[PDB]
Amino acid sequence: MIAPMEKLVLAGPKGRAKELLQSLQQAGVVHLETLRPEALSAYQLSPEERAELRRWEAVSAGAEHTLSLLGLEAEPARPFPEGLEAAEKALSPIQAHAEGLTRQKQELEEELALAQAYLEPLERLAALAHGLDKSPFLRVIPFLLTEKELPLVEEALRKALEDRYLLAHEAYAGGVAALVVVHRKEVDQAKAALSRAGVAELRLPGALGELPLSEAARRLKERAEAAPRELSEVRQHLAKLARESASTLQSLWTRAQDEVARLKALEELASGRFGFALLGYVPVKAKPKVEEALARHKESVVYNPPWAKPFELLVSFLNTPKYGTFDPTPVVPVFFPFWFGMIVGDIGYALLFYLVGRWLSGYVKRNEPLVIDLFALKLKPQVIGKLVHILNWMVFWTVVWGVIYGEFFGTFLEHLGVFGTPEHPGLIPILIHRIDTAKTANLLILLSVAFGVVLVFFGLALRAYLGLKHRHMAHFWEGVGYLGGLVGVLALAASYLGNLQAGWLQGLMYLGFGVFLLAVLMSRIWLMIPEIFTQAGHILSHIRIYAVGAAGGILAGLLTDVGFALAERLGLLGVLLGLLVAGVLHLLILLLTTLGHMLQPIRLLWVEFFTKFGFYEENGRPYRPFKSVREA
Amino acid sequence: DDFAYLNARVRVRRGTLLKESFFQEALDLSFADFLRLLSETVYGGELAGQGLPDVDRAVLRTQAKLVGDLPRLVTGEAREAVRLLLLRNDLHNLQALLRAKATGRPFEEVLLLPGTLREEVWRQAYEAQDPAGMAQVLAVPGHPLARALRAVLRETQDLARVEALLAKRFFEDVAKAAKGLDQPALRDYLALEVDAENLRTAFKLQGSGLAPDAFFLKGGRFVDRVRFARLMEGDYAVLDELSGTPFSGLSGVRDLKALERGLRCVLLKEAKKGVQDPLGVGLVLAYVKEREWEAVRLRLLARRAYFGLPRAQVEEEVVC
Amino acid sequence: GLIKSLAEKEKQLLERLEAAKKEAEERVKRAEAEAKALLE
Amino acid sequence: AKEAYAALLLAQAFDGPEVVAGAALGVPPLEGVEAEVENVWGSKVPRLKATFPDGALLSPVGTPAYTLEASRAFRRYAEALIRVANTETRLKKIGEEIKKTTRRVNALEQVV
Amino acid sequence: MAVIADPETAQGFRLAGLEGYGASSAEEAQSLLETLVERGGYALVAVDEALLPDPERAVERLMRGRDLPVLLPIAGLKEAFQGHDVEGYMRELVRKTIGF
Repeated sequence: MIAPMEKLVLAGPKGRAKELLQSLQQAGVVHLETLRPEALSAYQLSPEERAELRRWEAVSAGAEHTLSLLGLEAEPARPFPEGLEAAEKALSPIQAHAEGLTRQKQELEEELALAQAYLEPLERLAALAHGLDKSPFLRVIPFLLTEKELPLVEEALRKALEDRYLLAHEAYAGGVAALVVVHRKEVDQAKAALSRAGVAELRLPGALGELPLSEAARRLKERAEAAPRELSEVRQHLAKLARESASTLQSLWTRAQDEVARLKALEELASGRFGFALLGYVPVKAKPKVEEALARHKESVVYNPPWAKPFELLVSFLNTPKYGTFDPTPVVPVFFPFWFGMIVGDIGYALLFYLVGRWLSGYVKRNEPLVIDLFALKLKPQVIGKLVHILNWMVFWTVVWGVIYGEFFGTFLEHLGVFGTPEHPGLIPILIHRIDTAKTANLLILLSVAFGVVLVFFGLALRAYLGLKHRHMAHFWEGVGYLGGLVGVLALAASYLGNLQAGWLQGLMYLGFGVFLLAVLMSRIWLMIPEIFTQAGHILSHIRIYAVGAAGGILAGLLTDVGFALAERLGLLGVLLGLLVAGVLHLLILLLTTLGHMLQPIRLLWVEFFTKFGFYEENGRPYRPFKSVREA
Repeated sequence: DDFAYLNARVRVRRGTLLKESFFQEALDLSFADFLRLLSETVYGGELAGQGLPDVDRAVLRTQAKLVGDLPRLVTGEAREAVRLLLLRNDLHNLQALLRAKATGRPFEEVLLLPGTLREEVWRQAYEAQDPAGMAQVLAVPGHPLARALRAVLRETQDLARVEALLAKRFFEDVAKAAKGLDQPALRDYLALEVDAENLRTAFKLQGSGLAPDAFFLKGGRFVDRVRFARLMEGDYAVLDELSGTPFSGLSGVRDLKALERGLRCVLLKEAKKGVQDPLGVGLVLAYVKEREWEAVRLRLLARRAYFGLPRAQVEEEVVC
Repeated sequence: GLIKSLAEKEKQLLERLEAAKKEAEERVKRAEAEAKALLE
Repeated sequence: AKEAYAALLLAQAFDGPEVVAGAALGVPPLEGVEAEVENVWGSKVPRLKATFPDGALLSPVGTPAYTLEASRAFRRYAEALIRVANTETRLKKIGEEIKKTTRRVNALEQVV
Repeated sequence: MAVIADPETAQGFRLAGLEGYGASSAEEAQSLLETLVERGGYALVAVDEALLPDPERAVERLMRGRDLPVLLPIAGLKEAFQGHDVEGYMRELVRKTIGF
């Protein structure tokens, strides 16, 4: 259709544009536009085109509107070749009919409601009133009043009317539907009595409010009766319109929308590019080749194994450029051992999380609902669940390996020579727990420390690469320069870590280590010296975060002592299962906390990443929140 | 704690304020002298020179800098409060825009005040297509007005209703937010602000003869539904139930103009009370209110000179 | 900057078109000559 | 009238700017001029009542206030202008006759 | 309508259900003169006398026997108009009339 000399649109990160542009040139494409800046020159546009487009928009919108009144909206699937005019035409009869039913249907509901409310008090008024509704010789005034209010209005009336009214009420509960009958002559005084009071007349909607009550009542009664049945019919028809028309609506929708995009596309490019990515034009010899591949860096719109699997997807995301310094990707293969490896549980902690994974590949029945995680049906976005199968793999793996460092843990919390712990007793493994014991514990703590060290190096090294390959001497020196300090830092720790080694051995070396630092920090000149203290907080942080990942972990395993070996009396094999009153609970409590746990790692990681150590999402900047990023 | 910073600065700003005798003097001046007189006082330092429009524009621009940028400058309760004032200017702007959009009367045709929400937001807002979209533009800054529109939208998406029901809804919204904001004077003032609005609302819409229920604004305490109803029937005796109220000069009043005169001053005397406000914003509010009353007057008196109008013509309206 | 190429080519077209109208009018100016002459 | 005009400027001189949008369109602006004949000796010319309203309510709360009562003043422009609109069209009739008349009066008297 | 007055004060009228648009820079009402002929019809037509327009012969010279809707001149704000009432009276009465 439109773009008769025919469009391809590619979209993306701003930096990639030249490389993208090159990929597009290769494909078989011709007449590549705009190519920096914008504003095509005899390949633009006219409102005629726009008008026709407007017609597609009208249909598009219309299909949605009608779909709306019914309820739901369509999904990307099968458009189909149409007349645009045809599409517009198509929409009209069906929509109007459905819309018509809708229009009646709300009106019916309202009718039903109103009628229901009014009929009974009005009936009460009518019953008192008869003979005198008619008369305008005499006048009668309906109003409803409640039974406290029965003295207050009665006083207002009494003052005006005296006794020249005879004053009537009929009950219907919640008050009595009331009449004053007065002479017609007395009418203002009577109405005024209501006015002083603030008591209100049962005037009702429409013609009905105005009426002789008895007669009015008949009509009102009829509405009450009629409306639910009427509603049923209309509702059936509407329901009927969904059942049949939902596919129809969709096909139209898909078409109309796509067309709307398609049309739009032509219009924006016509004028003025994607932005920083790239359009262009093909004769139909050029047209088949071009779309299919042209290397992932971009989004277009058309006219061992565990370790490979999400990473494989990160290989492409390596390839998106911006600079000669290396790009986002690393996070997923970097996380995994520790991620899993905070989880260091036992029979009742870690080792049952498989069941949950088995409820993501098998499911559950025993409470309300779940059916298939692959079909990800939900209380809050379904969609996501289908997408995050990449995550479903990593999670199934997370538990599996996590269970396993729990089982590493139960090597050292079973076996009778290693600790006092049973090899496999009459209660349960991991029984009178002892990794808590300070010396044993000390080792597990110190275990945590190491991963933090890795991170110190990994980040600053990447800074030196930043300036290396983005060429900034400023970045280079900054990333490199801090390492000048480091030998001396290692000295100071060591004098306590070995209690000896340095700090008075390599502390003479400290005297020279401190100067080396400030040399190239000084080469940039840098009044921006002070910061170096703050860097000192960070190292310790790695330790602490890991430390907690251990400690809170460890604590968790030691909580299964007070979960399942003991928690009232001392827990043997019956009071043990008097703890099982609590035991089921502890699983769900355990569930809550562990969501908490993982996020520290990533926070940790983010400290490094968004100090621009390998990552060009960071406080914005193309690429997008890391939250969204790593998951594929 | 901490209004300290606000307080010191505002007191410095309060230094640029004028003698009462200015307003008196003005009563008899020529336009040339009007120009001189304003130009020698603080709005005057951006006076656009000769002519009546220059005055109006100066008043706006002078407030634009003296008030308009204030809310941002930390974000405690008070800062929100300043934000609310400026937001009222936004609310109008929005209404106008809505109308412009609605009435097939393009982008050009609207011009707007200073506020928290400013030109570009508006430009986007107009340029948002759908009523849904407009409300979503409002979600861009996030405000009870934002909230008010989205809530308003659910039933309806066309101007006149949207506005009516919005205004009501909005004032209800402000009230709650204000219950969460905890200057007692402002809490009292909100109830009274509600009341004042009811009295005038009831007044303008009286002789509709209708129920209080269609537009009884709520939080009244010299007012309630019945009084509202009554006044709407024509009944000035509602005003005569005023007796020991702050609104006490509104008794014996029969006409809207006089009603408004009394109200503006009543609210002003109260507004002026917050002076040396601890949390500043009694005082800042007051400074603002006074600046208004002053501002209004500059313009009044300006017209009086400009068009050569009688003294007696402004003499009524320059006094609180 | 390739750019120029496509932003010029559309111009190349024009000077041949311009040249067409001119070449057009001549045929008429020819007919003007005969139209007088044969009648005189 | 001039009351309201001038009471624009009150707290809404500045919101005249606002108003001119902000109140404007609850009613057709312009025309509704329903041309009327008065047919007499003294022929027929058009008179009219531009019988479409000039409106004033279109806004809620009573909105900014000055607005409604002032917009109400516009009525008292419209309506009122009619008196003169219609008396002067009579004037034009009344000119013509007299003038024309005498032209012949004269003629008869003064040649015939 | 098609009014002008003091532009600013005409403004109010013209808002609801009414119409004017001219501005003060032709004090003879060029402001009407053209404008009038722009459609050739409006609900009616009116003016400030400031915008001096009972040189409506100007208008007539364009209209040429067209029945335009035609002025009410106005002083645009109070300052005694009763002159050009009793004068408006004279405007026929001196000159349509045996009256002088």
